[PDB]
Amino acid sequence: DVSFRLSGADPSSYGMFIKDLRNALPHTEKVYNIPLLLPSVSGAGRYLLMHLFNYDGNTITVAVDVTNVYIMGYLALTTSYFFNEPAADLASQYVFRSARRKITLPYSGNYERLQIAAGKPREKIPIGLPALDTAISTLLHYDSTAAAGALLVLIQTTAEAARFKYIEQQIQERAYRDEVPSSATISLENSWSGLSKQIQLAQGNNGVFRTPTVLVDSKGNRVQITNVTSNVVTSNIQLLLNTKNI
Ligand SMILES: O=c1ccn([C@@H]2O[C@H](COP(=O)(O)OP(=O)(O)O)[C@@H](O)[C@H]2O)c(=O)[nH]1
Ligand SMILES: *[C@@H]1O[C@H](CO)[C@@H](O)[C@H](O)[C@H]1NC(C)=O
Repeated sequence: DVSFRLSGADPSSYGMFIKDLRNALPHTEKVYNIPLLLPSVSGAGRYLLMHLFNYDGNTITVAVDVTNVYIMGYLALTTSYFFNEPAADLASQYVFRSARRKITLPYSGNYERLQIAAGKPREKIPIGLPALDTAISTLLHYDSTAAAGALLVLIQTTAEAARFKYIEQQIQERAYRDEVPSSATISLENSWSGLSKQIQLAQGNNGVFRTPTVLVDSKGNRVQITNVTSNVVTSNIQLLLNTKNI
């Protein structure tokens, strides 16, 4: 398991958490020096538990699928909550079994459905360590509309930061003040599957992408990524979704 405490949190301790999170995801291979997530893992070993504590020391435990860094559900006090999708339903067979009751959330975990449930796109939802503190607090007490927004915050400040150093740094910049994600952040989140695939396809193609990936950079400019020499590949992305899962 990995842990993060918002009480006394700073960019350093958050950085240590994102490092622990990355290091808890198993891999047997690196592709262009980036860890390649496994095609599959059977049984309970598929799920990592993240223990998150809000500023007051209250805690939720979040279950993460280690093959794709997708959040499946979470435990708050004696109640478990899972996304309304088959992967989460499967996860509920292995994690938080000791919960007194299990609630299935009225949405799946993808961004489109969460944004619908939350009533806003995540372009308009501030993120940062204070927002994560809030998200944790919100998830302690069931409110499915509030939870959708909290989960958008949670996903981005955890999984997405694990996947991209740029996003980790974005959150570190928001250690004491929330701010909506940069469009570069949104772009990277939306492109993780695509990038993961093209980096793998580049292996037998002299480092060249079979299909270019379009991203928005830090200045808001739309750029094409065509090969593994790009800074997105050499410096930014930290985890690859296995093509077997794409
Ligand atoms: O369109 C999206 C938006 C978000 N996520 C991921 O959602 C995860 C948690 O959701 P879940 O795995 O339950 O949903 P699924 O993506 O399997 O539909 C996060 O780590 C995000 O990467 C996603 O897979 N697809
Ligand atoms: C590869 O990408 C780099 C970095 O963006 C770019 O400068 C170069 O033109 C590309 N080279 C090839 C062979 O595609």
